[PDB]
Amino acid sequence: IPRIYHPISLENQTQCYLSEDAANHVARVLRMTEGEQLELFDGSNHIYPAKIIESNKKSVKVEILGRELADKESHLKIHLGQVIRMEFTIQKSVELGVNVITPLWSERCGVKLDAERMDKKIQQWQKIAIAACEQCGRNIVPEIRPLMKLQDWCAENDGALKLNLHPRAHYSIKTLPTIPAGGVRLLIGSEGGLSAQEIAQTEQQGFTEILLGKRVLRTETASLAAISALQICFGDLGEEG
Repeated sequence: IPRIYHPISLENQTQCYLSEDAANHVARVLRMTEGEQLELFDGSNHIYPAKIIESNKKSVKVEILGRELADKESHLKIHLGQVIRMEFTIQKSVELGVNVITPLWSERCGVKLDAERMDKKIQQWQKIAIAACEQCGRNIVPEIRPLMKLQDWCAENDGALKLNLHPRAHYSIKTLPTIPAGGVRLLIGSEGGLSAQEIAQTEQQGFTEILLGKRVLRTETASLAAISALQICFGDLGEEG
């Protein structure tokens, strides 16, 4: 029943040793034994029905029984730019189908820009994302990118529609006129808001400002609600049976 991520391609493999986190989780946490089934996935959008052939201390060996395409991705591409707890945002954004997450520093965020410190957390956040995919069934694991400043993230250009929340905005997520090939780049800023220079940058970069209701939302809520709103309007959440 349990889904286990594997960090190396399983194409053409008939057996393998699970990763450290998986081996420890399978044999020590869950205390699973020889013969029991697992469902492995390697980030290629395929799943691999498997069985435990060895459940030891420090290692769990499995055999691979097959390889099947199992796409649980949205057709909308969402790239979340999220100003810096973020564990909940990462987990829920992955369940909700986000493809890429870039953690950001901003001028008024309240945290000192620290590249090294952020890099360690991101390692742990990548593991939160892996576990979210094991849980929710996604067979492609989103990337948690290196910490960036908000102004530099805003200047990246990869065909995506740039969005940010602002009370002056006309459009809502529902009334967005155009969703381009490259999907959406959603900026969620911190409680401190944007500096004057960052505002001018969003303007300079052609961001489309959006409303998200009459109530004041905490950061976590605003990101999950906007993601849900994108997915129901232009993604797989709104699709019928």
